[PDB]
Amino acid sequence: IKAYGWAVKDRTTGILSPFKFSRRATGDDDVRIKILYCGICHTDLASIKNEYEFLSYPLVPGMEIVGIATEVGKDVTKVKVGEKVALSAYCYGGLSNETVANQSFVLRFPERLSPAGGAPLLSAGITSFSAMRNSGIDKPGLHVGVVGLGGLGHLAVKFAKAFGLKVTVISTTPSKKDDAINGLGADGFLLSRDDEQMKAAIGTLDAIIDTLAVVHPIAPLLDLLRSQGKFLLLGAPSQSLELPPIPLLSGGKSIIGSAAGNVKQTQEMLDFAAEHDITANVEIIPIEYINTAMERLDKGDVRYRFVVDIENTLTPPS
Amino acid sequence: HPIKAYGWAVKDRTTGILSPFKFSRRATGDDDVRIKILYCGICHTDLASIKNEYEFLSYPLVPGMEIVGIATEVGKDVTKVKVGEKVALSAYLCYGGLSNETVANQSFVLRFPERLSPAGGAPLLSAGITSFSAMRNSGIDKPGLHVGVVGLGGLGHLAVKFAKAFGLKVTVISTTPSKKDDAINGLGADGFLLSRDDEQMKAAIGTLDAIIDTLAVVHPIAPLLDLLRSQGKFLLLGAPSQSLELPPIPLLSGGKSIIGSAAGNVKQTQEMLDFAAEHDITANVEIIPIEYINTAMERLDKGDVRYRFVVDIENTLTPPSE
Repeated sequence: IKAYGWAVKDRTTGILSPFKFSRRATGDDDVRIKILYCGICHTDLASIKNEYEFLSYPLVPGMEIVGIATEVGKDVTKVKVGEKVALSAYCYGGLSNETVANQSFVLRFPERLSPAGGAPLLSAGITSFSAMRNSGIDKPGLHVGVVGLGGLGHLAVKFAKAFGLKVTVISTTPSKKDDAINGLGADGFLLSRDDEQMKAAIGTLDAIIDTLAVVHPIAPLLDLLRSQGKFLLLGAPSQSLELPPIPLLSGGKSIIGSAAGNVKQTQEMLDFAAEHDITANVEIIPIEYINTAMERLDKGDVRYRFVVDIENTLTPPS
Repeated sequence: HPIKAYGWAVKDRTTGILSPFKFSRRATGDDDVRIKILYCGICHTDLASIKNEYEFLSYPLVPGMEIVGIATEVGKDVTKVKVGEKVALSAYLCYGGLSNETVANQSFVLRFPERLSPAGGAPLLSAGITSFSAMRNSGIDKPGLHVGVVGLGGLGHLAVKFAKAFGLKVTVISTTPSKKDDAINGLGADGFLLSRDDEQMKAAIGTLDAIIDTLAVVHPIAPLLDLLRSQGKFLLLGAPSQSLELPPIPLLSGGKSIIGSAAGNVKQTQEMLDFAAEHDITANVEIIPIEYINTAMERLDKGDVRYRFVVDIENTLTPPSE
């Protein structure tokens, strides 16, 4: 029933510190999950940045949880104790020694994937996978643009390439050209701040995958879309964006929200990622580094994912 | 003192059939590391030994050289490795990896990177290091160079991944048209050349800075040499059983060279492993149970795997009846 982790005790500071708490006992349909790794996504950074008003005073962040089933209720049939499992994010998150969830919320973590590199698949991976699949951008030949080479974006590139798409990375960090092209497999690299290159790419893209969490302008991006092209909104900005009616109507173009859910689809994504050997490029960090990573994350100073090592790094205060 | 062990061995070199086998290993010396084997990759050298192509091999033969495991005992003088650490074995240095455990001098034992899958990471220890070291030793690691990879198998598909992470432009030369999508979209190759397309072959003459030949069967190298620019390098990485036909004219007139692999240097192997960790490079593997090993061998002889068999020894190896 007892548990421990790292928590933000003061919403104004956002600083994480050790916290002990207690968890519900394993019910008849629940699954015991020993947490080995938890990925750090933007939602965690935002919650630490005091951007979610509905937050509870002690905040344990982390949504990309890969773990080991170590106990199951009597009615749990799919999951077995000892199995490497991961939790789709549908009270206390993943920066803890263990968690408990209804068996329906647990997915089997594929044999062939690293649990550390595979953990950001459970939020970033399914988001990219679901958006591309639901919107029918999975077809070999399509030219797609990925806006923002962050955590979500760099995974979007890998899924897009494994779908057989041509991928252009649209970013504001010129130093990332080699990572995008050689490290992630992108076919092209477009500098957002180069209107000359930008104007050359007008009407070239079948679809755009927007992973940014800042407001930014979408009108210059929409102009990169061919007629009837699709603009996939995957990032969740705190503010809202300014839809320019003129560029959208003229062009038959559409903006589609990311229904990145459907835990059954999440399992399909995991099996897809297993077949194509897709994981995130990860930086495994100790929990005592979490606050430094938070400031590195806010400044984009990471190579596309922080993953906290619950395995060897959470030490038990009590 | 000596520790009993079990695995699968070829008891009759003439048939090449593997079956359960009991044996014994030396006790842990002061510099040794006992390793519980989790995964063993299957390489071509394993297939060749099973096909009885090495006359100097002693039998019963337990094959397998791409070993990832957990250290379970260390000698008193061993400080680098600690019990419980995920480790990997150098292929350089009687009974191989298709067994429940092995023991090795600490100098041959490598730290297995946190970020790599132990199953997908196991072929790095023979196929990975071969590609990595050959590219590094011969100076084909420079962003911009155009390299061709001959043969999209276990070695070849890893060569492409390392080449792309080095920043090279990579053309895959194959005789399997169905492999075009994996090569270009799945592995990141910039082009796919059909060896048997005289139009494509003649169009690529003199375009390649280097060639990485991974094939293990006998084949002609003259048309491949012709794809090389002047002073180009032909890296021979596969080990055919028969000998190859060196055409003197294409080589001499081109100033071209054929370079052997020498994929060793455990220090280089750790460099490769850390490199593979930073760039998230693993093999595309098919995890199989040990009792499937004979069927996997015959699939392997025909190249019917995408792209590496890895035996789940941890969960699948049981002792002979006992």
